[PDB]
Amino acid sequence: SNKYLVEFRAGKMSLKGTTVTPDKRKGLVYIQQTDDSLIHFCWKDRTSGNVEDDLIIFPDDCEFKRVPQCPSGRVYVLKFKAGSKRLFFWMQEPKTDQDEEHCRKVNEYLNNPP
Amino acid sequence: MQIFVKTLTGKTITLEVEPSDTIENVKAKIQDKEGIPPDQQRLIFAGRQLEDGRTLSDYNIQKESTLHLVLRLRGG
Amino acid sequence: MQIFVKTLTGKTITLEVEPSDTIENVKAKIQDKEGIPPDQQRLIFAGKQLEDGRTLSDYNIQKESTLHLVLRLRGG
Repeated sequence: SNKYLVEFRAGKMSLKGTTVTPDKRKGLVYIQQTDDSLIHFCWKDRTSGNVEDDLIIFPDDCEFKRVPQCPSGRVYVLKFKAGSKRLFFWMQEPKTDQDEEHCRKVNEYLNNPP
Repeated sequence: MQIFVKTLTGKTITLEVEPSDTIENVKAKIQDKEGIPPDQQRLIFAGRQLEDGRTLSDYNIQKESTLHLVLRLRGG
Repeated sequence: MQIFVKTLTGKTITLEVEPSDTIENVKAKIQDKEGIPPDQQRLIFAGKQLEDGRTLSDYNIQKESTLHLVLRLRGG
């Protein structure tokens, strides 16, 4: 069924020096299971179609959650439960209505895959 | 209530907290007592990574519980 | 250097290793101390599954890091 398990519009952020900086580009976050059965959490630049981030994630490696204190209410973090590693994203879906459902789906497919 | 924080070097630190405290607060108490910057702290309880804006009660952490502290600044 | 290996049952084992050690060697140390056969061990660090022929330095694993151990074929 389809290619992606989950996809949604979102921008990424990068650490420049010691500063977390939102990347302004229109992006797509997605989860794909490849034929080796591994689960990939990816970010793709929509304009170029380049997949810039592609992380193999195993169950319980990480949690995707809203960053509450951002006035946008649309920043999410993929937090690696072991280590300090965090990847920040910002929802680019025009309506906020599905933000929490997208987040819920990320967690399901990373932490409970088939 | 007293809780225990076990680090990877076999040191365990005891903290006095309230269930109403946020994870951010806990991290600040650990910085205050052992000097580890909050940005380097990853706190684990019952196989969940604890998030800064939640409280200890959110996770059902009761007196004399042990949290695990992993540092690993950067990310491989 | 000391590293921590966290298992799915909430047990954490401490190991003494060198960055130059291979993943195969680490698995043998875990077998020696907890009895788990290397073929059942899956080691995870910074969301990567560790491969037997690489060394800890390949992955930038520094002192007091925590690796996660998942066992092939988990009960329940």
